[PDB]
Amino acid sequence: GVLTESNKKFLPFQQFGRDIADTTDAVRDPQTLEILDITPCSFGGVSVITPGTNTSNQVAVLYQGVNCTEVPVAITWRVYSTGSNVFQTRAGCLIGAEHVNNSYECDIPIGAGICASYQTSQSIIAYTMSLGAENSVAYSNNSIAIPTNFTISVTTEILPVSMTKTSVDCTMYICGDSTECSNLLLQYGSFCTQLNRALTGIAVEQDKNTQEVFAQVKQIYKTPPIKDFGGFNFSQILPDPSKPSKRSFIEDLLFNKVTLADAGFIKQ
Amino acid sequence: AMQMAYRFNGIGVTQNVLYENQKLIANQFNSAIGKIQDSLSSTASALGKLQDVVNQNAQALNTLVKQLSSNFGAISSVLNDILSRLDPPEAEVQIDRLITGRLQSLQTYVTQQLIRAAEIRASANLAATKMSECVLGQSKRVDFCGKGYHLMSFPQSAPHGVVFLHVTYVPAQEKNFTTAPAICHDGKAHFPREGVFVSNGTHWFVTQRNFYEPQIITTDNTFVSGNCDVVIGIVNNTVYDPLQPELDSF
Amino acid sequence: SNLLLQYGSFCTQLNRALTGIAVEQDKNTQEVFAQVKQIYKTPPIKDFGGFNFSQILPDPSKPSKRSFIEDLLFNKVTLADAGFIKQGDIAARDLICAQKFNGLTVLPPLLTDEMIAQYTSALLAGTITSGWTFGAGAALQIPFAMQMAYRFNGIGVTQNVLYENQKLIANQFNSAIGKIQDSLSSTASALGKLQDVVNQNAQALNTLVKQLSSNFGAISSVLNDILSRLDPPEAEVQIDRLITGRLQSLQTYVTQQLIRAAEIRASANLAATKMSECVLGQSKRVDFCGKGYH
Ligand SMILES: *[C@@H]1O[C@H](CO)[C@@H](O[C@@H]2O[C@H](CO)[C@@H](O[C@H]3O[C@H](CO)[C@@H](O)[C@H](O)[C@@H]3O)[C@H](O)[C@H]2NC(C)=O)[C@H](O)[C@H]1NC(C)=O
Ligand SMILES: *[C@@H]1O[C@H](CO)[C@@H](O[C@@H]2O[C@H](CO)[C@@H](O[C@H]3O[C@H](CO)[C@@H](O)[C@H](O)[C@@H]3O)[C@H](O)[C@H]2NC(C)=O)[C@H](O)[C@H]1NC(C)=O
Ligand SMILES: *[C@@H]1O[C@H](CO[C@@H]2O[C@@H](C)[C@@H](O)[C@@H](O)[C@@H]2O)[C@@H](O[C@@H]2O[C@H](CO)[C@@H](O)[C@H](O)[C@H]2NC(C)=O)[C@H](O)[C@H]1NC(C)=O
Ligand SMILES: *[C@@H]1O[C@H](CO)[C@@H](O[C@@H]2O[C@H](CO)[C@@H](O)[C@H](O)[C@H]2NC(C)=O)[C@H](O)[C@H]1NC(C)=O
Ligand SMILES: *[C@@H]1O[C@H](CO)[C@@H](O[C@@H]2O[C@H](CO)[C@@H](O)[C@H](O)[C@H]2NC(C)=O)[C@H](O)[C@H]1NC(C)=O
Ligand SMILES: *[C@@H]1O[C@H](CO)[C@@H](O[C@@H]2O[C@H](CO)[C@@H](O)[C@H](O)[C@H]2NC(C)=O)[C@H](O)[C@H]1NC(C)=O
Ligand SMILES: *[C@@H]1O[C@H](CO)[C@@H](O[C@@H]2O[C@H](CO)[C@@H](O)[C@H](O)[C@H]2NC(C)=O)[C@H](O)[C@H]1NC(C)=O
Ligand SMILES: *[C@@H]1O[C@H](CO)[C@@H](O)[C@H](O)[C@H]1NC(C)=O
Ligand SMILES: *[C@@H]1O[C@H](CO)[C@@H](O)[C@H](O)[C@H]1NC(C)=O
Ligand SMILES: *[C@@H]1O[C@H](CO)[C@@H](O)[C@H](O)[C@H]1NC(C)=O
Ligand SMILES: *[C@@H]1O[C@H](CO)[C@@H](O)[C@H](O)[C@H]1NC(C)=O
Repeated sequence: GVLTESNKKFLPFQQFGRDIADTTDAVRDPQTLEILDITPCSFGGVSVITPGTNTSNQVAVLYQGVNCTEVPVAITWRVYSTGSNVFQTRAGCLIGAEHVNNSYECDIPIGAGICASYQTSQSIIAYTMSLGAENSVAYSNNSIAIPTNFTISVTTEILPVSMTKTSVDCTMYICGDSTECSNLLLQYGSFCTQLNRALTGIAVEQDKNTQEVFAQVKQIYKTPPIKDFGGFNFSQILPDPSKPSKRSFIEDLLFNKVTLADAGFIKQ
Repeated sequence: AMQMAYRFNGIGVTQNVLYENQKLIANQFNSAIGKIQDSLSSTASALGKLQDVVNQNAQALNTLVKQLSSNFGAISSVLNDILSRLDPPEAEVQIDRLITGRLQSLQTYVTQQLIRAAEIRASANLAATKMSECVLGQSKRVDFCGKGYHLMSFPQSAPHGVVFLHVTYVPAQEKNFTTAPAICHDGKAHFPREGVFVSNGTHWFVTQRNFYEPQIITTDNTFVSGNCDVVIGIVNNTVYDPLQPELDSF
Repeated sequence: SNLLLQYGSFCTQLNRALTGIAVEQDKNTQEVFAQVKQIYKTPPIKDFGGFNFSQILPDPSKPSKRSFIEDLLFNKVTLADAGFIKQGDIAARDLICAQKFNGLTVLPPLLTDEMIAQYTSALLAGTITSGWTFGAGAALQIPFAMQMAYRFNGIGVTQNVLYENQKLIANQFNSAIGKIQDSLSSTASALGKLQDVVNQNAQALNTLVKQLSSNFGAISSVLNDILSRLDPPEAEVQIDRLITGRLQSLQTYVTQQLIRAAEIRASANLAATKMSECVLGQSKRVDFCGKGYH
């Protein structure tokens, strides 16, 4: 830590001052009876603000909870600390991003109302994001606005219903194929039974979730062979009988869009 | 068509609007459906919720697997290697260290899965409520079944999830009008039975609140209550009783 | 650190969990408040048919455009730390100096209180100037008397009742707003639902910090003195005891924080639903938007 002059008061021959976390906060010099307060030297997290790698390799770094005055103190890498790019934010001091006065809709959230984005040659800007367009509704005590037309707007809403059923064997996961370890683990009472009960409850609850969401009709209605629905066209959402799966065009699109390139089903 | 007229009456728009703009509404709905299919095909990040759920489950499982390769303070992370190198009375310490580490990993994984399952159960309860109140009905709740005045909804199956196509009625082309709370005809106050009084500059009409369909002010469009001097903002205008010219011709 | 390395990925697991909590906090705030993409503004002339919104409309006198009631609430609740980076709570203002030094910090919200107040101002101005139409599409202006008449027809009362009793209803509304202001200024625990959240977070952090003073079986509770007093080969076990105790402390704290964040997310979903159904429209659900006919 760092040592500094202290405005504290001590006993005639007191020694030091501890704090809440059982860490010494101040100390009296043994040689000369002078008191120093111990403040740990600067530390904090590091966040790297970047666009996509294909977009650019330029990055900006945010030293969280830190004014950049201790960046010259430790002046591992030090490439971007040349200066003229230092910006002070309430989320820490930002290095490598230009500050601009105007406002835009947020692209990369930094904190305390500051966002970063890649704009025009090309550089990373840091701005106080705008909450939205201004608007003064023409209110009057005798004026009204009435729609003379309309639009029919369809919007999507994706909701997760269930998740993957996983059941584990506690003993096998811990030390499968080990009699000595099986006997030793048996001394821990019923922990594996508790874990298996919890995971089985989750697995059954997944089926309950799916049933509650979907099985709300006891009769499987089907549309008539004549699609005379007043001109409305439901082909994209009605099932397509040609495919082996009796699901619609949009359903195929969704099932193809959801990718499991991670270890989800690759470990099948 | 009659179902959609029922929905229009549900949102406060007279069914004559649908019966006169059926072709336009069908075209708009078909265009919206095509736009949805294009967006779902070309977005590549639309199913973010389901993708995140799958990624979280996979990441938790891989973390649980990788925890099998940690010493947890023991001589080695391989139980067979520990057993071969050490005789059982001293090997029990290493085996117990591994047992504690692996059991702690299992407990952490199970607690995380319980919390995530609670989250998924909340989302599934929301999805069931949305199914019941949008697919099986017409919800008056604002922003529940999409933005705008909800009309009807379509469910679509998704991997470990559900997709709702919320069809809504959005007012589009506004126009300014001069309005009054009531009308003075013969010392009486006429309030709109179902609609709003609007002036196009020189004449006073009665219009439904959600669509400009001006109509002449009559005794059918309005009800009488009180006198003129009490209502703040009342205006003088003629209220035409259809029975009076009929008995004039009589 | 080397001794902790053999425990695997526990620290990165806890860091991921806490970061997820922190990001979903911003998600909750954005979901509740940023429900309008258009920042409406009240007209300079406040001719709202006798209704008085001055105590809920923003105050340009204050540097932050907060209403009188919003300022009352902010004075009422004494937060712990507002993300102020260290260059009557009586606990947190010194539990942000050493607590920060304990290798655990507090992040600032992405939306500043001024931005939250701007969302609130836009929502309230759009409401009082356009009824419920700004939540279904463009803001359609309408006199507030006629908007309230539409609300009366919604609750099943003829609009002639409002047009006959406009002065009385406006006076009652202003009196009720004044009563709310006086109750907020005089009360002690009306914002207890937020005070408990702040106190729970403070207690969790206090317990987590105080767990650094426990030996957990080691000779001392201070890592530096253990290392400076004993050689590595025998200090291994003392460091291991301290590591095990402090990892259990972090696991407990993070699990409690995850459960509490789930509770807060449920509350924020309820708040967003209440905003959508009560502020952006008129709700027929009984006792949802208050006691009575909404
Ligand atoms: C406000 O709405 C008024 C009613 O819709 C409208 O008055 C109407 O004006 C039109 C002319 O644009 C008249 O149409 C008639 O014009 C001639 C002369 O009267 C006739 O020979 C034709 O056959 C044709 O029917 C309407 O008669 C008249 N409405 C009434 C009830 O007399 C105003 O012009 C509108 N004003 C604005 C500013 O929009
Ligand atoms: C709506 O119609 C009302 C009734 O027709 C009308 O009230 C009438 O107002 C006029 C003048 O504004 C009065 O005429 C006389 O008023 C005073 C008497 O107080 C005389 O000194 C004047 O010289 C003038 O001759 C009518 O007496 C009065 N009618 C009634 C029943 O009180 C409203 O003014 C009309 N409002 C609008 C906006 O058109
Ligand atoms: C409805 O009217 C508002 C404003 O009221 C009118 O404004 C005058 C110009 C005149 O037309 C009078 O009849 C009214 O007093 C319109 O809002 C205006 O929009 C324009 C952009 O097109 C903007 O430049 C103005 O500043 C706005 N007015 C105010 C007071 O802010 C609105 O566009 C009108 N709606 C329609 C559908 O025409
Ligand atoms: C109401 O809006 C619809 C579309 O929003 C209008 O229909 C369009 O009309 C133009 C010509 O004015 C055509 O070029 C478009 O192809 C039409 N679109 C569709 C989807 O049919 C309609 O004219 C508007 N009606 C009024 C009275 O404003
Ligand atoms: C409903 O929409 C579908 C599109 O999904 C229409 O099918 C298209 O029809 C046109 C003209 O007949 C063809 O050129 C396309 O190749 C078809 N595409 C597909 C995917 O089938 C269908 O015709 C529409 N229904 C009606 C009654 O017009
Ligand atoms: C709305 O209410 C506020 C607060 O009650 C009113 O502000 C008062 O105005 C009077 C007249 O200038 C002052 O004497 C009071 O001191 C004000 N009170 C406060 C708390 O500042 C305001 O006037 C009301 N609006 C209208 C249109 O009357
Ligand atoms: C980061 O460090 C700088 C430099 O020490 C701080 O700037 C000082 O701020 C105080 C606050 O009023 C001024 O009185 C000093 O004159 C400033 N310069 C100095 C001390 O050299 C800055 O405040 C620090 N960051 C934060 C967030 O406090
Ligand atoms: C020890 O140091 C202090 C100040 O540095 C001095 O006053 C004192 O005389 C020293 N002790 C002896 C025994 O000289
Ligand atoms: C970056 O964008 C280009 C085209 O804009 C695309 O071809 C490339 O695949 C993108 N990078 C990645 C990693 O997908
Ligand atoms: C931003 O504004 C500040 C003062 O508001 C000014 O000193 C500075 O030069 C401005 N910078 C740019 C790039 O506009
Ligand atoms: C509407 O407000 C204006 C303010 O310019 C006022 O002159 C007029 O009398 C008011 N009308 C009503 C009906 O309140």
